[PDB]
Amino acid sequence: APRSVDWREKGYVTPVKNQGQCGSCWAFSATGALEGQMFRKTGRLISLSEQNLVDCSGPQGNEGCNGGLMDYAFQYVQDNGGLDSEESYPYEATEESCKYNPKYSVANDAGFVDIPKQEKALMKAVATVGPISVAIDAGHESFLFYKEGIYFEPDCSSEDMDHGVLVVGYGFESTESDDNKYWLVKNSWGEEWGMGGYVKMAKDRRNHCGIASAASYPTV
Amino acid sequence: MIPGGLSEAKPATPEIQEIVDKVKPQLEEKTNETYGKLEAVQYKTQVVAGTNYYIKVRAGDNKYMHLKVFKSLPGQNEDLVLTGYQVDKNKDDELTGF
Repeated sequence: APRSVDWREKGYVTPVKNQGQCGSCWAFSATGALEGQMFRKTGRLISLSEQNLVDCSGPQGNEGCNGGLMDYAFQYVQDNGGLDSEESYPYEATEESCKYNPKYSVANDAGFVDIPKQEKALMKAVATVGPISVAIDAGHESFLFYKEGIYFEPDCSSEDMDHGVLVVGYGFESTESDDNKYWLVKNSWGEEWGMGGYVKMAKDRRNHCGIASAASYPTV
Repeated sequence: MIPGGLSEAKPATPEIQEIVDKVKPQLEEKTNETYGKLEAVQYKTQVVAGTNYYIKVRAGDNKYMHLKVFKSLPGQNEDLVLTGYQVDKNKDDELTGF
């Protein structure tokens, strides 16, 4: 595959979405990973329901608009036996009652795989599996203002992550400082933020922002 | 900390008090009451598509409230919006998301 990977080119990724004011990044990261795994297994791209996750995955440990984990969402899809499409279960940006309807389930999983905490293992998973769910430290002012180039925040934490996003690929670009490698990351803050809603995060700089600390993907 | 979770509580800083002062006009409009000085005491933050601040404030007659304040992304000029609040809180009540 190397030296660059961008799953968007092969049709594995839906357009950028927007979580709004709800702490539901975890649900967007999970549907992003499921969308890519379902594409791999069916050849069809269908946008999945974050709201279904926000409303129904509390039993698995998620906290609606107050946070959650992508693994818990994968556990929910396994336990529930399905997840509704985005069209059938739209996003409201607030936690509501569970209204899952099996008639509109368009995806499913059997569980999930946690990637070892190494950027090398993460690279192998992105190249060989597809888009991967990851948690990152996005709590700095530099991240709010990100617009171009490779993001690097010296104060980034490798262990305390507060946001869930989706790695769709990786690559390189010549740079003034020779820190040239990045992870291609799909965010859920709308298309206007960042580079069309994406951020190139520093790659191979000691697990910058913890990108490799809590990476996983659903088993379909 | 989980993705989208609230941070741990920290004492209010002058920057948090400034955010409270800036949104007071919105609070008075929604509650239809005036508050005089709302003093920020403690706060949590939460990353969303932007940032939410959960701020415990002390009001008159020693009443407390928890304010939720959304700081918009740069594309929306970082506009501060009071998106929710909880009234009749106690001094020691935990700041929890809502």
